[PDB]
Amino acid sequence: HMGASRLYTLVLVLQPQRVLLGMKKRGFGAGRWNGFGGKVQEGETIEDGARRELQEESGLTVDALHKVGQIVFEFVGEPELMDVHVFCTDSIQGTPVESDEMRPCWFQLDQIPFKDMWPDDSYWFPLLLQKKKFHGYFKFQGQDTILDYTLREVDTV
Ligand SMILES: COc1nc(N)nc2c1ncn2[C@H]1C[C@H](O)[C@@H](COP(=O)(O)O)O1
Repeated sequence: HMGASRLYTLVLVLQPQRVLLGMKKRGFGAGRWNGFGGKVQEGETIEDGARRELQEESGLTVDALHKVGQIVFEFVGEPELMDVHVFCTDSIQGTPVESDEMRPCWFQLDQIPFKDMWPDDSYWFPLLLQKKKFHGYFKFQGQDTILDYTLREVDTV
């Protein structure tokens, strides 16, 4: 996937029988449940950015984040690809609380609200839930339509 890309993070708190999602309240993807995350800033590592965004959006801190995936997004007409680094943790510190950006809620693993999530999630979530590492690519036309996609399992994220 050639071209300048912009680094983002996505963090899924995934425990044995539940997963934490945030309802995005403003900005990009508002009105959909997602993992926690954002742009990676100058002067922080990708993992530092993931932690930062988890704290900003949910108040939670974490001992260890694990790399579980990479998803590259093309938005038709937008020059930069989005290079999203996906992370998982089971253990968390604190109780999740609402932020300006996100309203947190736990979901049982058989009640994941896919119809109110970004449409790409239904493709790669099953791999996340199976503990399989993956590389994904999705080309979107606007916010609702996937024109192209690829998805595979990887041994190294
Ligand atoms: C298009 O399909 C997509 N599907 C999913 N599941 N997540 C996506 C996504 N596009 C972007 N993100 C994620 C990355 C970031 O966590 C956040 C954006 O950063 P903020 O604008 O909220 O600061 O949204």
